[PDB]
Amino acid sequence: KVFGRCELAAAMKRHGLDNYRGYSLGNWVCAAKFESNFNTQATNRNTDGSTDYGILQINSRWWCNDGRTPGSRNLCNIPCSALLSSDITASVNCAKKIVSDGNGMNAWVAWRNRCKGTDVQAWIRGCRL
Repeated sequence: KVFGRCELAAAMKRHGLDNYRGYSLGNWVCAAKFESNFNTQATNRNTDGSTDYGILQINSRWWCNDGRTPGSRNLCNIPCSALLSSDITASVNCAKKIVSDGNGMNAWVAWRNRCKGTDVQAWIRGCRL
């Protein structure tokens, strides 16, 4: 599913992401834009052989099992394909474990490079929330 900016904002909000760990809604929406262009089906393989899955591009090295990443830890306890669904619930639950982990949203490279320190509030402007 390719979400619309506001539709995703509203879903993430409903899923408890606004201000989750002190990160405002606009951060989460900004990160999804840059990570997957709002497409839940986005996948991208890495040089280490791991693969990033879904709207938030969650890595198979630590967070989910894809059966082909030797040494994967499966911290969110889910198959990576679950992260590609139109229903963003599993991506959000897994992201909440990730962001709690220590480096916060810095775990997301696009967030750090493209979102961090920008007027992220722009991402939820005009939305009915």
